[PDB]
Amino acid sequence: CVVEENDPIFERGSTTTYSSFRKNYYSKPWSNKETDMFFLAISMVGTDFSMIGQLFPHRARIEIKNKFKREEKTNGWRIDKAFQEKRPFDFDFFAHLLQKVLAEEEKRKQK
Amino acid sequence: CVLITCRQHNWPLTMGAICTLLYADLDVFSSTYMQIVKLLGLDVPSLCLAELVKTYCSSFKLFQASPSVPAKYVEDKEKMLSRTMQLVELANETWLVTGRHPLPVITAATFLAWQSLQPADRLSCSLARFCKLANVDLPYPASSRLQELLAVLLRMAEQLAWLRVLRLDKRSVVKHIGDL
Amino acid sequence: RAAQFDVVKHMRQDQITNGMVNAISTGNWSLKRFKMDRQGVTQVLSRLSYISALGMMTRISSQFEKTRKVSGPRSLQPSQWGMLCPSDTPEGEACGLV
RNA sequence: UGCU
DNA sequence: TTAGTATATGTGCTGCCGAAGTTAGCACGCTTTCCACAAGATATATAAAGCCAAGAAATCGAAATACTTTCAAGTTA
DNA sequence: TAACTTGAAAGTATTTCGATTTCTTGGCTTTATATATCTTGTGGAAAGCGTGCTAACTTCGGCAGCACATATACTAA
Ligand SMILES: Nc1nc2c(ncn2[C@@H]2O[C@H](COP(=O)(O)OP(=O)(O)OP(=O)(O)O)[C@@H](O)[C@H]2O)c(=O)[nH]1
Repeated sequence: CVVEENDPIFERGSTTTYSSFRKNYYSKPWSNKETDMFFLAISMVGTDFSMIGQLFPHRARIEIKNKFKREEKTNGWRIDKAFQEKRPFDFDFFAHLLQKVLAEEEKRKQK
Repeated sequence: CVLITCRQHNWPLTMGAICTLLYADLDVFSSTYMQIVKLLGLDVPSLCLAELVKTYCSSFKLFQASPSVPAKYVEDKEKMLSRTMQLVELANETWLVTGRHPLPVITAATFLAWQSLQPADRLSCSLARFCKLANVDLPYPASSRLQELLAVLLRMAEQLAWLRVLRLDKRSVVKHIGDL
Repeated sequence: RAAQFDVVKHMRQDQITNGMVNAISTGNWSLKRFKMDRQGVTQVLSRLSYISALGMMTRISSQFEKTRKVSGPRSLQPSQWGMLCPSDTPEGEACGLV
């Protein structure tokens, strides 16, 4: 038996209710240094979103795809320069930069 | 099918309540609605504004004095409904309901009417407070619709002579909304 | 489905309404839980006159309902003193039962 | 349900 | 071999409750699976606006002090 | 018999402060066209309790059973 485990809710007016149409997505915005390192990751990998999402643990692959589409629609010259420039794939230094970004967002939250 | 049958007879019924009682989500609901209407091609009469206004005004409990709501908030039904109808007609003629959801505008109109019927005791009441008192789910864009309707009312005040001299604002034009 | 079911979506609001409407209009009451099958419970109010209506409002039907010409319940019993009108009775086949 |  | 006795022989009696049929004259009036075919769920502009929730700035509300008023009792006269 | 310098006594005013509102962000919804493929969303056809009252007359009207009696064939003297 439920021993006062839940509380009654005074919701769902029998009169009527409306729609929402927006439930879950609720993305989170980027920053300047984050956009810089994102362009770096683009120049380093390409357009394959699987690897980008794997290397970005704290940002979603859908958000990454939305950002890439927004960049393709607004700033084309930047994407062109990114594809022009190339960098060999780095793993240890990339994890170090990930830790640096974690520390930076921690400092931001502190601020 | 229920919605089309309800529309064919000029009967107001909100798709929100339909989805609530149908165990479905608005996204898939609208998708399948568009698919079926494109596949059938049946007449889809537009949702009349006055009928929905009356249906939503009948929901509010500011007509009979209940234990929770004091007598000060209780107002007349016929006069408040007429005021809400005039306000929503003004909104429809001023390009406020076109392209936007109608129910937020209806809520803003009935709130402005309830405040204008007695501006004194309700100058401090807010939209969220009114929604809590009436036991109605507060629409999100209702605030923006209210802010736009109040701007339109301020423009009407500026057009009028005595009000433009009084130099009212979005908080003091509620007492003259009736004259507008 | 995983969607939790609640009664509000099947709470029939017309069942009781139609039941009461039919029971009052048709006049036939069929209660299966009690095995009661009665007829002629409700009758059209006779608006022939105010006296007619006032007299029909205070009528009494019997459980017999013209089953046999027993003459027993149809006869006027001394037990009706001060309770029912001895002289007021419809003239015809329903003499003594109404 | 009333009427004879 | 014949009188006394047991049985079944159909017969005839009794109740047995029920069986059909009766009651007069008008005007009103759900489950398993099994099954197969086509429909989720998927990239992708794409212009467009409205919506629904974090943040940042703004101003309203008002509370704890700083001025002035006001008495009322007391001073120089 | 007044007049001015007292005191703690109000409003009364303004200045900042809690808080809620308003203003910004994305991002998804939707419009069409087709391009293409996995398992799992279904269509559809099968098939392996429980009462009450009698509504009462008439005159069946049979059979149930039963059951009583006895005529006869078997058996003891
Ligand atoms: N006006 C009127 N009402 C009736 C008539 N017959 C029946 N009623 C109504 O029905 C009730 C009694 O009628 P009944 O005799 O039970 O109906 P019935 O038994 O079917 O009569 P039959 O149709 O002759 O069998 C009365 O109390 C009335 O309520 C009728 O012939 N005329």
